[PDB]
Parts: sequence; structure tokens; C-alpha cells
Amino acid sequence: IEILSKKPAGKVVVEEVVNIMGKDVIIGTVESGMIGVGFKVKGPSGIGGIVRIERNREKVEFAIAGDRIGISIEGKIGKVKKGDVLEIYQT
Repeated sequence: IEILSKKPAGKVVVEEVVNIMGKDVIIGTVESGMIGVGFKVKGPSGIGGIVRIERNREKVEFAIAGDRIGISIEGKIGKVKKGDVLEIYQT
């Protein structure tokens, strides 16, 4: 619903975005910092929640810089494109 932190916990460069059964699945690489399940994604139009992270086809609770991951987001965040860098917030 809203972002409470001043600075991002991490950033993700989007490699591919797919919508499947009404949900955005984002493939990308953590560019800086770290992201975890439950963190907030600042999209162009909305704020989403990280629901799941997979790395090397394995569920993980968090990922750090250099990790290439898939992410499921909760909430409509607007149009995300390959090449966008999404800011991710602890709260």
C-alpha cells in the first residue's frame, strides 16, 4: 500500500517480465543491496509486495547483489519493461 523507508534496500534490473494468471513474474538480477520476501516494490504506477523469490530454480527467502532471480509480485505496480531498474524497500 505505501513505502515507509527513505532509501531502497536493494535494486533489481529487469531482464524479462511475464504476466501469468493475473500475476507479474519478473526475471532480473539484483543490482545492489538485497531483497527479501515481503519487501516492497516501487513500480511506475503502484507498490507491490514480493511474495516469492526463486534462484537457480529454488525457493529462497532473500537474494543479494549479483543474484539472478525470478520474483512474484503482489499488487498491480504498472507497466514494467525489460531494462527497468526496480527499487525495493525493506518497509
